[PDB]
Amino acid sequence: AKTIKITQTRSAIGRLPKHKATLLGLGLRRIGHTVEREDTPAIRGMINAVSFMVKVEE
Amino acid sequence: GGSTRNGRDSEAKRLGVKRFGGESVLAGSIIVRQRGTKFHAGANVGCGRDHTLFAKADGKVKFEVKGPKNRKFISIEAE
Amino acid sequence: MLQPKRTKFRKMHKGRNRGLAQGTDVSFGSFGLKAVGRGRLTARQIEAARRAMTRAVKRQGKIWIRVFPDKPITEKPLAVRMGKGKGNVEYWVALIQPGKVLYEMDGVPEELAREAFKLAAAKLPIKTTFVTKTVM
Amino acid sequence: MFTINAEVRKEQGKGASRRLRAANKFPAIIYGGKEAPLAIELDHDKVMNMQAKAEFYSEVLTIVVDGKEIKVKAQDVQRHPYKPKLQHIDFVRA
Amino acid sequence: DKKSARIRRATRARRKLQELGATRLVVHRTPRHIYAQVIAPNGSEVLVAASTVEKAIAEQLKYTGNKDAAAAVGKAVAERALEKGIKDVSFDRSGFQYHGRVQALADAAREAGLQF
RNA sequence: GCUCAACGGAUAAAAGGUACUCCGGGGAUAACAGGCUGAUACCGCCCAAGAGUUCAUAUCGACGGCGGUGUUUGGCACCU
RNA sequence: UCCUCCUAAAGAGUAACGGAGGAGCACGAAGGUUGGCUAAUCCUGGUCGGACAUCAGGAGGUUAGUGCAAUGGCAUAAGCC
RNA sequence: GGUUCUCCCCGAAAGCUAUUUAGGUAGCGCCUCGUGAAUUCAUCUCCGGGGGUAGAGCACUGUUUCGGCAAGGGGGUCACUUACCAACCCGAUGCAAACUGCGAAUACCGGAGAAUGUUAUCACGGGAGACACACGGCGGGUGCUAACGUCCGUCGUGAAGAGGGAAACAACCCAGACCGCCAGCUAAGGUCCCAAAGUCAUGGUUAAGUGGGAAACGAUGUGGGAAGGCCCAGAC
RNA sequence: GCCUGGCGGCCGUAGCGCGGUGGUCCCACCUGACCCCAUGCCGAACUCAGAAGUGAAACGCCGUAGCGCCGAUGGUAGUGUGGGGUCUCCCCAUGCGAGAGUAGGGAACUGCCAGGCA
Ligand SMILES: [Mg+2]
Ligand SMILES: [Mg+2]
Ligand SMILES: [Mg+2]
Ligand SMILES: [Mg+2]
Ligand SMILES: [Mg+2]
Ligand SMILES: [Mg+2]
Ligand SMILES: [Mg+2]
Ligand SMILES: [Mg+2]
Ligand SMILES: [Mg+2]
Ligand SMILES: [Mg+2]
Ligand SMILES: [Mg+2]
Ligand SMILES: [Mg+2]
Ligand SMILES: [Mg+2]
Ligand SMILES: [Mg+2]
Ligand SMILES: [Mg+2]
Ligand SMILES: [Mg+2]
Ligand SMILES: [Mg+2]
Ligand SMILES: [Mg+2]
Ligand SMILES: [Mg+2]
Ligand SMILES: [Mg+2]
Ligand SMILES: [Mg+2]
Ligand SMILES: [Mg+2]
Ligand SMILES: [Mg+2]
Ligand SMILES: [Mg+2]
Repeated sequence: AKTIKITQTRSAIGRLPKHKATLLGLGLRRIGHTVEREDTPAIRGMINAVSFMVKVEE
Repeated sequence: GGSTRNGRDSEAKRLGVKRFGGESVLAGSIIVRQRGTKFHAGANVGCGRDHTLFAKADGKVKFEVKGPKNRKFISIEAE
Repeated sequence: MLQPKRTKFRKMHKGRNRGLAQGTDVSFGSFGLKAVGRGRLTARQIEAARRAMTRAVKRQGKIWIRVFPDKPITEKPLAVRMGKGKGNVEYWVALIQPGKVLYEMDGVPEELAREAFKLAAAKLPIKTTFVTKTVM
Repeated sequence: MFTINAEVRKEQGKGASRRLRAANKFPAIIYGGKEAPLAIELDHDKVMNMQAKAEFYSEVLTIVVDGKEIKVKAQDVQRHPYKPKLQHIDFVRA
Repeated sequence: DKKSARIRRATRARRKLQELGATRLVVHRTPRHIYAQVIAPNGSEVLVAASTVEKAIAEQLKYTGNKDAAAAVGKAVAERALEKGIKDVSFDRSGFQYHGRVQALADAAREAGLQF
């Protein structure tokens, strides 16, 4: 499709287990990971869930 | 005077919808002690002596509201 | 002092006091006194405030009471350990939200109702303001 | 009579209304008649003084907008609980 | 009044039959006529019917509204149901006592061959 | 066939004193003192019916309300 | 020890020497089935009879009833013969 | 109370139930090792589902104020009167953990789909430890919406996590330490000196060392905005 | 095409109230009841044998907005996630978004079988 870049930016220590599971599903491991994921509504929902800490490039 | 002395083990309220147990007659799909708002829809076998609903053989569990007084029934789609 | 004639239950949970008041309009009288903050309001306070304005106007006009002490407040004795059941009711209170109208008056001039409500506010613990009947 | 200048809103909801009220304005709705209802915004400072007069709810207002001249009548008002402010106004076409 | 009481009487069986899911022979009795019809398990479509308001049956009796006419109508229903092939119907009294004219019709059908 | 009701039921079968006391432990738990709190107590202030012949505030001040201290009676059991 | 409600945060579960009440039974019919029936309360009229007994009619439509505390149910009646 | 050499990997709990039990012990919940197994398990999108909490409301159960009509009761004669009170009903106005003719957001159960995750899921077997928790946020009971009080639900941290900030300061904010570098970029927080980095730029406000503790209430402190009475034919 | 009866779908926009209207057929009243059957007494109900008479009651249909009922748009309350403040309570970004009330709607719709009337 078009794909998009997702960077973790902030840390996940005092975050909720659901948010940590969202990060795991997105595949982000540390700060500044900059992973690439296909742009689909499910990925958009995952991004929106933790938008307060992730940064999107497109 | 006097406190504590509260009953224990209020059992259960809701045990599933759709093909959650499915197989055989099951023993859920009912709020025990309820009767009202949970009636047998014919598709599932009637209540037990303690007002417990259960299935016939198989199928999905569905809830509907129909008939006078707008009472809610539980039916099962045979498959 | 005002309190219910009979009580379905003699003790009640503490509960919280959140949100805005429901009755915020001058309905019965022509002038009203309405709260701006939140807090408790005891029967003794209501009674003293009532006397304030009632004697301020002596014999003139009519006065309404919008609030009413509904929930009881308990308190255990002085030298008593914690626990051993809940305390005993000591007085009745009314929970009031900001914007709640407390008292109203009809048959008095504005220039006198203002002073009567000033005197009543002096007694009341929560801060209040003067409002007019106006229209819808 | 009374003439009130209004602008058509472009974003509706709790946050938008709160921002409008922070900007010394307030939303209102014009409905009734046969046309579809439309939401507008008015200025609090000018509308409050005009509403203070008891004729505002008596005679027919004139909601002047970009060339429509709807001349509606005031139907309902929602005010702030504990201060002299206006939260919302419902107008019915007449 | 009387009709409402009859419906109240008949409701329980009326819907117990649908819970069991079976074709039901429903009979409606009036002082002047009598009707019977076979209702499908879903309760929406009629498979067979017969009464004393038609030219046939009613033109070959003394007076519609007696046990003889009830027996004639029962014979008609039984024969037509057999023609259609439907069998194993559940008779319902529809709030009437089973001993009166409704005793006939039912007796006539079961002797005709309908599996009461 | 058990009010084994201390109701998962130490025996079929069972009460007290120790200031003459003793052992193993505990600040996991009280008494003295410290700590937190400030209901109560002490001090201050707000309104002002009234007393003061007249006159609210020279001096007091009802019905009510808001604070300060850590200072009595209390609460907690954080240290020993 | 057991049962009902709230606390209990709209699945279940959830503590305090928290807030309120009950149980340690009863029935050989108060069980089964068939047939049938529908309440409280008020108003009008009528000997004893009246605020209230019984009778007739009309309002009302479950505010009645359930072997027993509370909750949830029950007109199809789980209520009455 | 004490329990003696080294390194590597993983890594808890202070809960439920029972207990002549409460600082003990047992089963389960949680940890580790081994074997086996299905697309199992987690996040997101869509679809189906029950609810009665927040909120709201007053038809019901209770309570509450005003107004109207008006049974009934009562003072004052022997059959009238009423400066008396008041049921039901109607209109308006509030309140409820043990009220509901309404009703979310979340959470939970089930189904389908993509991606991602060292199977993260389940079953069996060997070994355990643990059942004194603490504080902070949110929802509550109790207490005085007092306590570094106490008792629950859920999340985070400490316990068992070093480092940077809050002065000092387990439990607060940022952030998870394999080892070395006299290397670069950042987070919270900061840039006059102590002490690393703006005596940076533009537009305002404060005169109080306010900043750098504390309320009801009081006041021609001072900045800003929208209106009113009065008016140079003479205003204060 | 209508009108009527029976069995259903749906479960108040489907109800109630007020006015009008219907008898060829159907329906209900309606006559008698030594019998089948029955009344805690009563052909009131149930039941049987009929068709002299009437649409009065009941029932069906039509009109009517008095009540019941349904009900937007907008605003408000609440709330998940993230952040903040004088923090017993609130605010900001974002997502969800009531209840009540207002305008308004509203005198149901529909399937099968049978009969009267073309
Ligand atoms: Mg025990
Ligand atoms: Mg001695
Ligand atoms: Mg010793
Ligand atoms: Mg200690
Ligand atoms: Mg001490
Ligand atoms: Mg002390
Ligand atoms: Mg402790
Ligand atoms: Mg010490
Ligand atoms: Mg629950
Ligand atoms: Mg929950
Ligand atoms: Mg637990
Ligand atoms: Mg029984
Ligand atoms: Mg029966
Ligand atoms: Mg029975
Ligand atoms: Mg590790
Ligand atoms: Mg233990
Ligand atoms: Mg509430
Ligand atoms: Mg413990
Ligand atoms: Mg704990
Ligand atoms: Mg603690
Ligand atoms: Mg330890
Ligand atoms: Mg640390
Ligand atoms: Mg330091
Ligand atoms: Mg200072």
